[PDB]
Formats: sequence, C-alpha cells, structure tokens
Amino acid sequence: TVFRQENVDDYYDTGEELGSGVFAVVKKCREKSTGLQYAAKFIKKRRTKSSRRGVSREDIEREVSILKEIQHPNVITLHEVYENKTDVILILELVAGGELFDFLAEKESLTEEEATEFLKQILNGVYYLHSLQIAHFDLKPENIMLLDRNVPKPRIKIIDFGLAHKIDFGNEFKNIFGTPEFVAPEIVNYEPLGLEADMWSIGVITYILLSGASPFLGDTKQETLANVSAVNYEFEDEYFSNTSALAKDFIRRLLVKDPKKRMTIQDSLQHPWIKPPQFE
Ligand SMILES: Nc1ncnc2c1ncn2[C@@H]1O[C@H](COP(=O)(O)OP(=O)(O)O)[C@@H](O)[C@H]1O
Ligand SMILES: [Mg+2]
Repeated sequence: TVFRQENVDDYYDTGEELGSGVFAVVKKCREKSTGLQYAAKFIKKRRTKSSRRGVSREDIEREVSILKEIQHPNVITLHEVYENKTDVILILELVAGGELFDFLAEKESLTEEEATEFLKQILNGVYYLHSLQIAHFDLKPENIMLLDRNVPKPRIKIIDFGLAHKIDFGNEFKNIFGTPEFVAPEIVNYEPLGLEADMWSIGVITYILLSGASPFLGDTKQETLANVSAVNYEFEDEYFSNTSALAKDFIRRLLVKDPKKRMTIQDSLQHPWIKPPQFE
C-alpha cells in the first residue's frame, strides 16, 4: 500500500538523532500542528529489485502493518507514515529514557527485584504481541527503551518491529535472522520459526540482567552461533552464587533447544519467580 507523499518537513521539525541502524536512522521530531514529540524512523528503500542496500518494500509494508495493529503500554505505537523516493518515514511514539542496553551499561548488573520489574513489563508486552500472533524476532536490550531512566522503577516499551512477523500457522519459514547472541537455536539451524523464538531471547535477556554477562557469547559470530545451537551456557558461580535458585529455574526453562519443550509466554507469567547480521 502507499503512504503520505508530502514533504515530512512541511509537518514536522526534526532534532537530535536517537539511534542508527544498518539502513535506518531515527531522529527526534516535533509535529507542527500539535507541538507533540515523536521519533521519526527513516528507512532507506531498495533502489532496484536485485539490490542489497535498503529494505524491500515487502519488508517495510510488513513492519508498518504490524505497527498499525499494536496499542499497549509496553509497546511502541505508530503515529503516521510518510514516504518519498528514497525513504519510508515512520513517525513513532517517542521513548525518551534511552535503551535498556545503555541503562545496563551505566549499572553493570541489577538486583533480582530490579531485574523482575523490567522483566514483568517485557513479558506483558510480549504476551500482548503473542496474543496477536506477532513474533518480534529481535528482542534484546537495545530494542527495549525506557520512558524515563531517572526514576527508581522505569517503565519500558518494546521497539524495533523490523523483523516481526505474523505467525498464521504456528510457524513461518521465511528466513529471519537477528543478532547471534540473542537468536534461538531454530534460527541458527534455519528451521521453521514461531513465537517460541521470542521466549528464548527473553531467557538470554534475563541472564544478562542478572549477571551483566552474555550466556552464549563467543569471540566470533560463528562461535556464538555454535554455542547457541549446542545450548552451551552455564551459570557462573562468580555471577550467580547469590542469585535465587528460582531465577535460575526461570532461565533454565527458557534456554531449551526444542521450542516445543520451551516455556510459553503464558507459562512465564505463571512461573513462581514471576507470579504475584549473522556473518562477520
Ligand atoms: N520510538 C523510539 N524512541 C526513541 N528511540 C528510538 C525509537 N525507535 C528507535 N529508537 C532508537 O533508534 C535505534 C534504531 O531503530 P530500530 O527501530 O531499532 O531500527 P533497525 O533495527 O532497523 O535499525 C534504536 O536501537 C533506538 O536506539
Ligand atoms: Mg534495532
């Protein structure tokens, strides 16, 4: 489908850059007619059919369709879409407190309570998405933004729907691959993928939250990928010796090779701890 083709600069003023991707750049912006602030994501379009620069129209349309469906406190929303010959421009809800990735860098490691306060929001957002048969396929700390990083209990939003897909048959087989440290073994092995791939990523994120260390990270992307397929991780005593056994149990039930045997989003919410690009 087609998007608004008026000059986006007629309607918005842009400011600081918020983030950068392979073929996307995200800039703070202000809508002229309301004075409200947004994040404008400029996605470079493919210049030819066969090209490897830019994002295919099919992929952009899929990201926009998915964004248009979502309205939940723990996920980003889509305000408007514009386009011109070079880019598609998504006007997204602004999340102004930075990435969970940078918050973690400025903290080195969280307590179980700080970890579970983030985790419960992430699980709620993922529950919403999975309820809608949307697999995110790129869950990692850089794709989890804080509304405000200077409150004791920050609120979060899941961002970056660039790899997300509807799963109509319980699995899809269209060649998806995110960041080696966070991808599930079925991604590594090029097998049919479903909602369970997100649950593995959640296990990786949880491990990092608790320890400040990445459970499968090797010295090269290929070594990480090998570690993932083999489920080559362990709870280092130096990091986890004073972490509860229930926290370890939650992680152990997510970092499971067979997606059929991995906890679902609904199981994760009822778990006792909780219940109240690939190539070098
Ligand atoms: N809605 C937003 N609010 C604030 N920052 C954002 C927002 N969306 C993206 N960013 C920043 O821009 C970076 C790149 O955007 P992203 O959607 O992750 O694109 P891609 O993975 O295609 O590069 C993010 O990691 C984040 O730092
Ligand atoms: Mg991203």
